[PDB]
Amino acid sequence: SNIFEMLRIDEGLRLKIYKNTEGYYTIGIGHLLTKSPSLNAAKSELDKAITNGVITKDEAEKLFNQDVDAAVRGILRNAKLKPVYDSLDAVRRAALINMVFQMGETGVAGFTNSLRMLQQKRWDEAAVNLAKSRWYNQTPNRAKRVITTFRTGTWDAYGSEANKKFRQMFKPLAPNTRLITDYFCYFHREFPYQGRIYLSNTHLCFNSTVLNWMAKLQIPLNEIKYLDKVTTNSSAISVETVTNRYTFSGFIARDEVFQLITRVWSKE
Repeated sequence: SNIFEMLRIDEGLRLKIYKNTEGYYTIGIGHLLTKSPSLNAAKSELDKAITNGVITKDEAEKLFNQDVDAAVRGILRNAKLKPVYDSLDAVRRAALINMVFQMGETGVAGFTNSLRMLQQKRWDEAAVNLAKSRWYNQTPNRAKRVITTFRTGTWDAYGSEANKKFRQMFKPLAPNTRLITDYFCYFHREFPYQGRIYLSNTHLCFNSTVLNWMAKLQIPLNEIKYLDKVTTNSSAISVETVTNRYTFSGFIARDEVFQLITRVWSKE
């Protein structure tokens, strides 16, 4: 979850010129065209920005990539925002970029106490403070989502309901942990425990669905040394850590699970 995915969710792709949460005409993934009331300005500035008429996904996320970078440049050249932005982890940096993208560097720079609270890691206090704003009142659901990001340090407010359950099932994992996919399999302990293996950008996790036999396993991907397709069992992958060897079988599509795990694992 780059800042890009986070912003397409909050802005929505729109190949034709619409209106934002105000009468200000807008295009693409949140590109403010003008604050004038009537569409003269509108596609004056569109062709000035791009091709005529309205826009294709090529150019929509071409304005978008310009504007993300312009939000980040505004932060780094602003004496209030940079030290906050420097102090923050990658996740809450995306939340700050999100705010600056929506409001401009000047609007965000106005939050002098909240920015200070963020800088000293006082997340809860920053959150109640940010929720007293006109910004919260004008777009409460987007605000609730970025504030939750500031509050938690995670991407959960932008995740699927399956990501939410995954996160509740194995806590707390890493701040930037996102669920990728999950598969039925058996974990081989003193017997084969039916359950589910969860692949995330940071962790390989397993939960037992054998009634009366609960068992969980969390394996950070950066503790995995070897990742082998078991020679004598076509449905089975074995995972070797710093400290242990774990075998899972019963995969519907084993070689597909194995390539994906290998790819996600190479990253981390």
